[PDB]
Amino acid sequence: MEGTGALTDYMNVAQMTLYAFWLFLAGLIVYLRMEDKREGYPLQAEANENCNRTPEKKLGFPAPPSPKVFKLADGRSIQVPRAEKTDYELNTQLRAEPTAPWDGAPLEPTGNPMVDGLGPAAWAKREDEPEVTHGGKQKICPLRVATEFEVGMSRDVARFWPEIDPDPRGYQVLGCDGKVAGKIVDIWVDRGELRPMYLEMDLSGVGSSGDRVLLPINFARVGYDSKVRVNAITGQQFTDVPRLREADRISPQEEDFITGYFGGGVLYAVPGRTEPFL
Amino acid sequence: MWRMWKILDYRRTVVLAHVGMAVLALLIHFILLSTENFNWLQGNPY
Amino acid sequence: MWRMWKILDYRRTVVLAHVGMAVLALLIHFILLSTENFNWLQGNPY
Amino acid sequence: AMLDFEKKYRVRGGTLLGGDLFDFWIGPFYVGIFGVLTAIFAVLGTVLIIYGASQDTFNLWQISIAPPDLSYGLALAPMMEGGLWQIITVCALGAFITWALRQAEISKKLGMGYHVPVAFAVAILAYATLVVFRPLLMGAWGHGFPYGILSHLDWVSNVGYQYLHFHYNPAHMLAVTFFFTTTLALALHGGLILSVTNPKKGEPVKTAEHENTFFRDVIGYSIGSLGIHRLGLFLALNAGFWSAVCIIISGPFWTRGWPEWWNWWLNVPIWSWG
Amino acid sequence: LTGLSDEEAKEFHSIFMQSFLIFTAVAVVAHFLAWAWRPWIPGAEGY
Amino acid sequence: CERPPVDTEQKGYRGTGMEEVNNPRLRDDDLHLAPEAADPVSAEGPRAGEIYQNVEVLDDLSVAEFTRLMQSMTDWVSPDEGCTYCHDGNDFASEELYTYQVSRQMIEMNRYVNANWDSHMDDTGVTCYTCHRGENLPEESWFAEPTPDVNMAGLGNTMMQNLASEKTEYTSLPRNAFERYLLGHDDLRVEGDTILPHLDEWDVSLQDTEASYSLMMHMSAATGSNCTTCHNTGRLGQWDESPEEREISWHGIRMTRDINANWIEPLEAGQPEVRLGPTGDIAKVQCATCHYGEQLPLDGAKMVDDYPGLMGEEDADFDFLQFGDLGTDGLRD
Amino acid sequence: AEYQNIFTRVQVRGPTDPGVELPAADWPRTKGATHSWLLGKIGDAQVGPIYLGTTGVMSILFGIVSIVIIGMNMLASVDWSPLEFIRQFFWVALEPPPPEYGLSLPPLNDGGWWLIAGFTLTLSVLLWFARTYNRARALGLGTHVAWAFAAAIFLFLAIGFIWPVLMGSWAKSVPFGIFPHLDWTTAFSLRYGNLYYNPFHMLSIVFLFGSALLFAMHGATILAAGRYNAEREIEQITDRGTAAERSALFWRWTMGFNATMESIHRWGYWFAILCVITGGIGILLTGTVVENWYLWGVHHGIAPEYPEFFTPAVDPAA
Amino acid sequence: MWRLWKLYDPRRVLIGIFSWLAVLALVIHFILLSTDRFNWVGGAAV
Ligand code: BCL
Ligand SMILES: CC[C@H]1c2cc3[nH]c4c(c3C)C(=O)[C@H](C(=O)OC)c4c3nc(cc4[nH]c(cc(n2)[C@@H]1C)c(C(C)=O)c4C)[C@@H](C)[C@@H]3CCC(=O)OC/C=C(/C)CCC[C@H](C)CCC[C@H](C)CCCC(C)C
Ligand SMILES: CC[C@H]1c2cc3[nH]c4c(c3C)C(=O)[C@H](C(=O)OC)c4c3nc(cc4[nH]c(cc(n2)[C@@H]1C)c(C(C)=O)c4C)[C@@H](C)[C@@H]3CCC(=O)OC/C=C(/C)CCC[C@H](C)CCC[C@H](C)CCCC(C)C
Ligand SMILES: COC(C)(C)C/C=C/C(C)=C/C=C/C(C)=C/C=C/C(C)=C/C=C\C=C(C)\C=C\C=C(C)\C=C\C=C(C)\C=C\CC(C)(C)OC
Ligand code: HEC
Ligand SMILES: [Fe+3]
Ligand SMILES: [Mg+2]
Repeated sequence: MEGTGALTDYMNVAQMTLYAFWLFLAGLIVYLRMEDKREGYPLQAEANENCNRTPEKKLGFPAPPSPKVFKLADGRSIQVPRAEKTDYELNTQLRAEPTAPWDGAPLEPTGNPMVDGLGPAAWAKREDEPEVTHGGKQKICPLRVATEFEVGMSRDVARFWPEIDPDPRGYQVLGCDGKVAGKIVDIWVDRGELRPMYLEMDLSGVGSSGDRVLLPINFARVGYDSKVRVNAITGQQFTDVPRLREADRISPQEEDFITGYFGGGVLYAVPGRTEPFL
Repeated sequence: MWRMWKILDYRRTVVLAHVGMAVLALLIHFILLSTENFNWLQGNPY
Repeated sequence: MWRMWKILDYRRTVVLAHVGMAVLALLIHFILLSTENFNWLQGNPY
Repeated sequence: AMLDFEKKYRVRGGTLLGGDLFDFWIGPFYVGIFGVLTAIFAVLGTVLIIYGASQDTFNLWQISIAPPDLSYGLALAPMMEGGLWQIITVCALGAFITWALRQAEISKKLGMGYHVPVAFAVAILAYATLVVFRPLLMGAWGHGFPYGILSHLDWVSNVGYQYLHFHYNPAHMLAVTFFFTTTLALALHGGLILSVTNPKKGEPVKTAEHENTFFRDVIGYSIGSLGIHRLGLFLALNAGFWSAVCIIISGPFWTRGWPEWWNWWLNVPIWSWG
Repeated sequence: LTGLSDEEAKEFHSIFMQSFLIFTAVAVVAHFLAWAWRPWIPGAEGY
Repeated sequence: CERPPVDTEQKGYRGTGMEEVNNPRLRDDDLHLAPEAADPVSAEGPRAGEIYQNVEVLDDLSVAEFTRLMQSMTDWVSPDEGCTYCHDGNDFASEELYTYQVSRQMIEMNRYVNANWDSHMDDTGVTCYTCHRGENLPEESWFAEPTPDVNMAGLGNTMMQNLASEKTEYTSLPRNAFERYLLGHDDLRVEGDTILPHLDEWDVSLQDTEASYSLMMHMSAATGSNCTTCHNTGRLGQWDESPEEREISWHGIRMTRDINANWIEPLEAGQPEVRLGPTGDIAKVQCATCHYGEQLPLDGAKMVDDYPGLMGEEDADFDFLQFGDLGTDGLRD
Repeated sequence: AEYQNIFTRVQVRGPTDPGVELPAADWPRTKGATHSWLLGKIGDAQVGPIYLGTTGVMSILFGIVSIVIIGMNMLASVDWSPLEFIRQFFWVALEPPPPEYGLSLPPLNDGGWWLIAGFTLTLSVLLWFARTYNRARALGLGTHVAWAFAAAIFLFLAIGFIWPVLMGSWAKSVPFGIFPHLDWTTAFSLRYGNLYYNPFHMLSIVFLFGSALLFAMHGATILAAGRYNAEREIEQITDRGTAAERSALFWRWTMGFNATMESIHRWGYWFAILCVITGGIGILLTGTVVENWYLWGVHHGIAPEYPEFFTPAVDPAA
Repeated sequence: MWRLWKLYDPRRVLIGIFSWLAVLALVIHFILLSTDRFNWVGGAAV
């Protein structure tokens, strides 16, 4: 093999350039893998997983990097992984019992998994202070306090063809079994993404007309018949949806509480959802 | 027929008319250039 | 006309002129270089 | 070992089949019934591939499990004349289908939608187009691509040149556009998230208002944090879908040179000009 | 409606039409020079 | 759009992707039907060279065989005109019509390629019907690309490319491939024979690659083939990785070049202006002129063994390597 | 029957957003911003405003000149016929200089217009890189988007400028046309022996296919976890919610390993730019240090060998 | 026509007018370059 690019009897420039990239790619994969381990590491190796019968921390390969510091706009510095989120996860006592004593066995919830926070009903530990926008306004807020927002992107579409630009205020909320839980009384909007995040609804169908509860927009099927259908939970289960600490504000922790509860209905809303087809 | 401006937005209609007539005027002048008998710059016999 | 600067922003107009003339000066010099009669580096007979 | 927040999620249920019998984890992997099936299919296919390597060559690039001849039609071939390829093909289809079904069980157990298994089904559809649908329409399993790192590149080359210029394939043009657009969208989305959460050193982490402002400043439109993930999935899935279309119409629905397909455009009465 | 008043709009229009007129006057001379160099309207026999 | 069923034939090893896919509904089934040969005419008596006056090519035929060839040639190139297409009135021995002078050259060419180009046509040969198919002009000829003078300071110079043309099979590839390789003898090879570059030994441009690509597009569609029938496109320049059709088509390029340069072009001066092309040239032979989209012209019907007189003598100076490949002895001026 | 998070059902329209305020040295944004119902179904409905700065305006001017030069040469190539321009729209191009001119300046109608169009287009993308760079800095963001764009420019400059200069001729560069530049792409592979055998072309495809794979995975994961507000990825990075946990757990339980909400964007970022970086490098290698990629593949033992199926052709001129 | 400047921002009109003039003049000069008769840098005889 002769000609330009030859390095030896067998090696050439295009071959060595390729091995230079293999070295760079291997280093990059190590870097990317280390970036993957900034949340959830080191791994908690529970007692049943080891012959020594004692909980251990596992790093894995590559080992997790040094903690990352995020500067926040309000004037705080948060170190990732967060101490209090890990501390909460390794201190809470789950209301669930593993089906078998060996490691890898699934947990069987003891109480009500939807309110206890198991599996799809689980919530993360988040800050209890409601988020704010860059300007300084409340980030997620109902339309009553955020009067600059109107429902419907186009007035003409919402007026003449309201089916494809709906205004779900005043609609009825139906559970997964058709139970009429209540009626939407407000829409919560995110001032940062300009989207409806939740549908506030009274519990008149299953509780009082003055009890307010939040239905996440991604758990709600807003139909063309002035109905909102919630396949996640039963109409009666709306009564246990977590309530807001303040009637006009919602915190990141509260958002996880509410979305966790509705997500719990994927497996636990009705008997048989947790069972296989055959 | 001055009532047309109660229906069509005059400010947008005027801008769209100029852009639209710009495209058309270029289009027609270009069509004439492509022809043998009306390419004035080429000056073919008529 | 001095009143042009109460309609057009002088700060932006100066920048637009400079970047605008940069494009035009580069284009014209390149066109002349891409001709036989005016490529001063090639030095073809005139 | 488990992630420090993983414990509260490892619950029972959400399976499609198998139920409590296979509902457990081995290390980080969820098993399920389809995990046993996908492991059986994967090992069986890989070991059969390695056996096919043993009969030809162990060079990693030169290993090739070739489909049977077109003369065999849709019949199952002898093992060393394309039958091994046919067995591995059904194993690979079984492995891929059980993989997506396993993701459905994991999606249900976590309360997530079935977007990931459905998006992967588009990839399975493209693969099934290559080895089942197109071979079926043309009438022989030999039209499938060989199972080899370098041999299947020669298959793509020759099949593309069977139509003398595969760049002129209209569905291929659309599919490539989606492929190029999705990596442009990925670079933009990946960069934008990193730019916000890793700003110039010293500055605080920016908000979603900065994200919208940045792309409206650059190109005048911002699709939003929800729109970009819809757009990314849309572009990637259309890239997968139109890839299947471009290859399915190459031979069953078009036997001539792909540039000749554009003769309809050249004969439109509006702009014939002759 | 823009901020400009009737006096402001009338003053802009007067200067605009003058400025447009001077622009067209220069182009008219440029076309006279171009015509003196090589005319662009062929006869029946072409050029 | 097309639809199944489609006819498939494997051209390479299984899994290489080398196959031919054909649509049976596209075949004309009549353009490729060879005419029924005339009955075997008795060969006896004096030769047509002495009985007839102005006979130069068909001297060794008998009178009965001469008449049989004339009737067959009439039904091959001009069945709707008859004898008066090449012969004026009651003066059959008059060489005045241009079609007569062209057809005399055509007979010599037909005899020449039938005898010397077995490296491409093997035992099939050709016939007046092979190109003409019962028409005065073959429907698959080509004219040289116009060479419009350029401004060199203007705009829009298409350097023989960037226009959808039927010559390039509706690509933007160079439209002058026929002139370069089927009338000229430009090198078709684009790939280097070495692993590493030798720019002073092999620096073929991408314009020449597209010109070669343009000719290959024609060679595929003109014969009903594709890249795979003559190539393993994964290893394109390897002859041992290519089917024998590549070797046969190699001689087809040189045979087509031989026909145009030596037999067709010398007929340009006598051709009428109505027959000439935009540049002023005579219509030239391409691959489709004999194949008409089929790998075997006229379904491979060997109908030149029934017609002695269309077979010449094997030229002793024929090499098939003297048409631009290491030599230009077989090409004219 | 569940909300699939494919189209936004309920929309809310506030006042049009002027944007985050810039330092008092940037040009004012445009004052035209509207809301589109159709674009609100997919994502953010607001169209505009757009920033026009020094580099932004200059990039448009260079880009317009490039497009005018290309368009006028295309229109002149079809004899100024708009009808033939539409008919030949995919086939027309601005052709590069022929090989005889090498790297010198060719006449206008013999590749000169191509070189001017290529020069101004290069200037416009370079200025657009600076425009993207400055917009990120003006808002106090990282310059990841600009450097991802710079990686794209590298392939753009490698294909069209760097590699032709290394080859010593502008003729090897790519014409400004739709089907003609596809012809260049194919002729490139034909000329240098099946670019499938270029290892960096293989790698560039790995990251191209891996980018579509990653965005399919990530886009579906975020949409599947949209019930838990996963699309709010900044909040999920600084304050890990259950959406980030479920997304990470979904892939960990599937394939044994997982990223974070922040780290998946690093994976997608690097896959996108490696596709274009390796592609540029592979284009630089061919013709310069490798003549025939198939013969190079045979030399390194990667080309498969097939058993006999036909009678091999023999070169008559060999 | 003086009311036209109350309708549209005069700054935006001038930018639109000037941008059109620059584009159109660039196109017209290029058309002349394409012709043999009016290509001044080509130095073509009549
Ligand atoms: C027969 C054809 C050959 C082939 C010949 C080539 C050639 C030649 C090249 C590739 C290249 C690539 N090939 Mg290939 N390729 C083949 C078969 C394939 C197959 C397949 C399944 O068969 C696939 C998936 C690919 C995929 C790829 C990519 C990995 C790579 C292109 C990356 C890219 O995104 O560029 C697209 C992105 C850019 C070009 C950068 C864009 C950025 C710039 C700045 C955009 C500016 C926009 C501008 C301002 C817009 C206005 C301009 C005016 C309007 C004019 N090839 C076969 C073997 N391929 C490229 C490569 O990287 O090689 C290694 C390349 O040069
Ligand atoms: C359709 C849009 C894009 C897409 C989407 C997509 N891919 C996906 C998903 C999605 C949404 C997943 O959820 C799933 C996943 O889990 O990814 C991590 C996956 C996935 N996409 C993968 C690969 C992949 N995707 C590709 C493409 C694409 N994927 C598209 C561009 C390609 C290409 C273009 O080549 C590849 C190689 C895997 C990493 C993973 C699914 C893995 C899987 O099912 O593994 C099962 C277990 C095995 C070990 C497989 C064994 C199979 C056989 C028994 C043996 C091998 C047979 C095979 C035919 C050999 C072929 C070899 C030669 C071709 C060299
Ligand atoms: C990681 C590699 C991938 C990638 C990445 C990438 N591309 C990028 C970026 C990134 C990260 C940007 O930030 C940048 C961008 O702006 O993205 C939105 C861009 C970009 N990638 C683009 C294209 C592009 N990217 C491609 C590919 C890829 N991009 C890769 C797959 C391709 C392909 C496949 O060929 C193309 C064509 C652009 C859309 C943009 C860069 C924009 C640019 O350079 O702008 C200047 C260039 C010009 C030609 C100027 C045009 C000017 C207009 C014609 C003016 C119009 C007239 C008038 C002003 C309008 C108003 C009319 C009046 C009448 C009112
Ligand atoms: C008539 O038309 C009007 C005016 C009405 C408007 C219409 C415009 C139209 C229709 C435009 C159409 C444009 C199209 C279809 C363009 C297609 C473009 C494509 C597909 C391009 C694809 C690839 C092209 C590439 C990659 C080109 C790369 C070229 C490069 C990188 C050139 C670099 C050149 C340089 C840097 C020059 C340097 C000059 C120096 C000084 C260095 O030389 C000495
Ligand atoms: C292909 C290789 C051919 C064979 C074999 C024969 N002919 Fe031909 N012929 C061929 C071409 C390409 C042309 C030119 C077509 C055009 O458009 O100009 C011709 C022309 C003639 C003509 C003249 C027709 C005319 O101008 O009116 C005649 C009379 C003719 N050919 C007769 C002819 C005969 C008798 C043949 C058999 C012996 C014959 N041709 C063979 C291509 C080919
Ligand atoms: Fe994301
Ligand atoms: Mg070309």
